[PDB]
Amino acid sequence: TNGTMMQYFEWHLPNDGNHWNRLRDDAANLKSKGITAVWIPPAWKGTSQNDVGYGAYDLYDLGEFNQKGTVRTKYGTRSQLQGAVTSLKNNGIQVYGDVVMNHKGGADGTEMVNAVEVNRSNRNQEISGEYTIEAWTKFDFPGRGNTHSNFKWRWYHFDGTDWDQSRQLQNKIYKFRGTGKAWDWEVDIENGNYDYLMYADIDMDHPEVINELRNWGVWYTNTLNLDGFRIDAVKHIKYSYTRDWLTHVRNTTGKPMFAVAEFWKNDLAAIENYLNKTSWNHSVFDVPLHYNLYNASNSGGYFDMRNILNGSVVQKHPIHAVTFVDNHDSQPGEALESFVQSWFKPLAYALILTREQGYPSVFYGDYYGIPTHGVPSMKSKIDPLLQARQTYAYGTQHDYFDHHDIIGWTREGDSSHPNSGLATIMSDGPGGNKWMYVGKHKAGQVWRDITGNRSGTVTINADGWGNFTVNGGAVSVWVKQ
Ligand SMILES: [Ca+2]
Ligand SMILES: [Ca+2]
Ligand SMILES: [Ca+2]
Ligand code: NA
Repeated sequence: TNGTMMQYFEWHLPNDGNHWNRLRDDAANLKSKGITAVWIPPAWKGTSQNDVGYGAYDLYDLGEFNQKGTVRTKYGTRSQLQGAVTSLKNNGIQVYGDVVMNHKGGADGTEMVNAVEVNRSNRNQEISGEYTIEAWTKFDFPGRGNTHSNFKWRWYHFDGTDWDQSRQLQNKIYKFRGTGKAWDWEVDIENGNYDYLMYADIDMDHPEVINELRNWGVWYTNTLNLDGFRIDAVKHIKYSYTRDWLTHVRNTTGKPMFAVAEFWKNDLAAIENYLNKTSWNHSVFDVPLHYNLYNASNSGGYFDMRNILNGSVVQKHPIHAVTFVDNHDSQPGEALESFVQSWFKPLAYALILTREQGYPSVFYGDYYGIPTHGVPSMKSKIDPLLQARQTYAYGTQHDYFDHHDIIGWTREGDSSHPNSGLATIMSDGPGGNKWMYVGKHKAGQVWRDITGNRSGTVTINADGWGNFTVNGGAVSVWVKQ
C-alpha cells in the first residue's frame, strides 16, 4: 500500500495541553483517510510551556516532571502522549518522533568558560582573543533528578554559545576553547561552517555526548515505541554523527526505524552531498521541490509547469525523498516563510500524492488550517486526493509534462489493487484537455473526477487513451467510476 505520513502539528497550535488528546481521538479518522504514519511534534520539555519544543531543554522530560514552570509540555503530559501513541498503534498507524540534537536551551545555570568570538559570516574565523564569558551550559534538571537518566550537561559538552551573561553583547557567536575544541566538521558550508545555529551548540566530537545522545535515542524509541524519526537541523550537525547515531539506534532496538532529515537549503547539490556523507541511510525532505511549488503558486500562471519537478530531490532520488507542500518553516509569519498559495495547493498535493516517486507528507496546517493566519481548512480538497493515493495510485506511470500550463500523468493500476489506475491533470493557467494513456486493458471504462471539480465522465478508447479535462487554476484526478 502507498505510505503517507502527516506532520501532526503547525507552529501556532494553541498552548492548551490537549494536542495529544486530539491526536488520540483523531487516530481512527486518520487511518480511514489513508494516513499510515504520523510525525509528532517535539515531545520533551522546552524552555517554557509555550515552546514549540525546538528549544530542547530536557529530552528525558516528556511532560512528566515539573520543570521550566510546568509539568506538561505545550502538547500535554507524558500520560496523554502515551495515550495518543497507543491510539495510533491500535489503529495500525506508525509513529515518527521528532529529534532535536543540535543544541540545548534554557540551561539551569551558568559557567565561566574561556572562549573567543568568531565571524558570524565565517565561523571558521576568530575575531577576538581568548577571554572568559558567562555561558548558559549547566543542565542539572532539578525537577527530574536522575529519573530515566543521571547524565548532566556542562560547558565541555558544547562547542559554543551566542550569549555572554557577563557582557550582554548582541550579534555575537562564541567558540569555546579547550583541548580538541572546534566547530564540528561536515556540516553545511554557509557562513563558512554552519555548525552553530542557536542556544548552546552541542559538541558532536565529545565522546560522552556521542554515547549519551545514542543512549537517549534508544530510550526515546523504547519509551514511546517509535517506528521512526524526523531529524531536526541536520545541516548544522556533523553528518557522520547523524548517520552513525541512526545506525546505533537501529542496531540497539533491532527496528528498521525509518528516518527523514530536514536539511533546509534550497540547494540540490548540498542535499546530495548530505545523502552521500550519510551513506544514504535515511531520507530527506524535498526542500527544493517545496520552493518549486511555492514559485509556481506565486507566478500567477506564468510558471512553466513543464519544469515543476526540475531540481527537486524526488526527481533524481525518488526513494530518499519525503515530498511536502508546506511545513512549520514555510507557514505564514516564520523566517523561512514561502507558503504555497491556496489556489495552487490542491495541485501541489496531487503532485506528491498521486505520483509513484517520493514518500508524501500532509501538513497539519494545510489539512486543518492555520486559524491564526487566516488559512482555511483544505481537508475537503485533500481527502479526495488521499483517496486517490490509497486505492487508485498504483502501477506503471506515464508522464505528460509537455505544456507550460496543462501537465499530467497516469497510472495503469495493478492486479493487487482492485479498480486501481488514474489520470491526474492540472493547470496553473486556463483550463483545457489532454489525451493520456492509462492502459489499453482499460478500454471502454467510464471514469469520473474524484475531486469533483469536473462533473462529467471520460471514456477510455479502444487504444487505452482518454481525453481528460481540467478547469483553470485547478486539478482533476480521473478514476474508474
Ligand atoms: Ca566540536
Ligand atoms: Ca551544531
Ligand atoms: Ca504556466
Ligand atoms: Na558543534
